[PDB]
Amino acid sequence: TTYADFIASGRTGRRASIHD
Amino acid sequence: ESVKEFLAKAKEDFLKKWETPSQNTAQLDQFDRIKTLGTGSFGRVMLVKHKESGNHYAMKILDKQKVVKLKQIEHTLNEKRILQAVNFPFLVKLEFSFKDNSNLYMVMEYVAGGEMFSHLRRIGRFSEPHARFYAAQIVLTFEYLHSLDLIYRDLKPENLLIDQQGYIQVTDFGFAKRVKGRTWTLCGTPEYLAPEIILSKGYNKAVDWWALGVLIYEMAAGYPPFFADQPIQIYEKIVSGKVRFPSHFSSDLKDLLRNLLQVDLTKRFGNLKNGVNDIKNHKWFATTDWIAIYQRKVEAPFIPKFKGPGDTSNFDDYEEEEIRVSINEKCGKEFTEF
Ligand SMILES: Nc1ncnc2c1ncn2[C@@H]1O[C@H](COP(=O)(O)OP(=O)(O)O)[C@@H](O)[C@H]1O
Ligand SMILES: [K+]
Ligand SMILES: [K+]
Repeated sequence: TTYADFIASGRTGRRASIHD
Repeated sequence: ESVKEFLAKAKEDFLKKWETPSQNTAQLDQFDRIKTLGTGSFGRVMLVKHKESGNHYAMKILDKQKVVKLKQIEHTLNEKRILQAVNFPFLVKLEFSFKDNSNLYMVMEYVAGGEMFSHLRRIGRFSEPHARFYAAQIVLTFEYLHSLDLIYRDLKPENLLIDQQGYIQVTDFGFAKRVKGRTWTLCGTPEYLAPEIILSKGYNKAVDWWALGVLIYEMAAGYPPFFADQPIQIYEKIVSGKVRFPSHFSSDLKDLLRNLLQVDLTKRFGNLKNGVNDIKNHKWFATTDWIAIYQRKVEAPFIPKFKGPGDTSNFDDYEEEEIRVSINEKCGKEFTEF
């Protein structure tokens, strides 16, 4: 399921801004 | 209607402050620093207590040397200049600002309910009424900000705090910018970037409306519309722009999202002839009383537990570090106006 795939991903925690 | 006169007056107030910013309204030794509440890529925010009043605040601390290293001088000046000048029910208030040899400080109201982010991950997802309540406040906030020629550029659950009444307080003006027309900086958070940012062609306030799309989706789904393990794969998906919806999303919600998560600027809601009203008048928001939301008269669907000033239980714990202040002034000229 999409949920499962999300939860197993590396980006479920707080996300940092980017600024290039 | 009364929005026009409202906004016109709002602009007058904002411009006076924008023109002559507040500076140097406190000092470090006026607070006892208690605990770290959150961090971003080069900032830390601490719960502090102001000695003479006893009030708690949230102190954002920026190491000048790190700001310079990351080429964020102008952004940082933007952040403080703008934040000190704005005034809206769903924007966090800057109570004080000051700098010392080493750091910049922005002291805000302490919003004790925690990040939307933590509640959303824990609970899983928000029902559409719950998401709608929050979205409405963001719609109004962007209407206000945009009317002042400001673009916010960093909408995400991590930067939205829940207050003691269950309403939103927007924080982190790090990428906020006063600009008439188009700009080019690649900044934001990956999941939330509009395609036109990624494709480096120049962009405008419409990117905020795109991000609102992403926020609504994430609130209601529990996961973003475009996710992956690395930013590069995220950008690929955004630029493809194919969106899929959970089985439980209403038809109304899906229709709204297709109009917000719209690559074609001539078609993106918020960016048309009718402006924000294309959003306020959309069927998904039919049950929304826009004035009552502004007035904070709507019953919040969730009200976090509070436990006495200074309670931090709605926030994750973070490793603490000493706040160094050198006897030598760093980056004095660069930050003259702070
Ligand atoms: N006014 C505040 N009240 C309570 N917590 C705050 C407040 N402002 C920020 N925070 C916490 O600190 C974190 C980082 O603040 P932020 O302004 O986003 O710094 P950064 O630019 O480094 O990401 C937020 O995600 C939130 O957890
Ligand atoms: K942030
Ligand atoms: K920031």
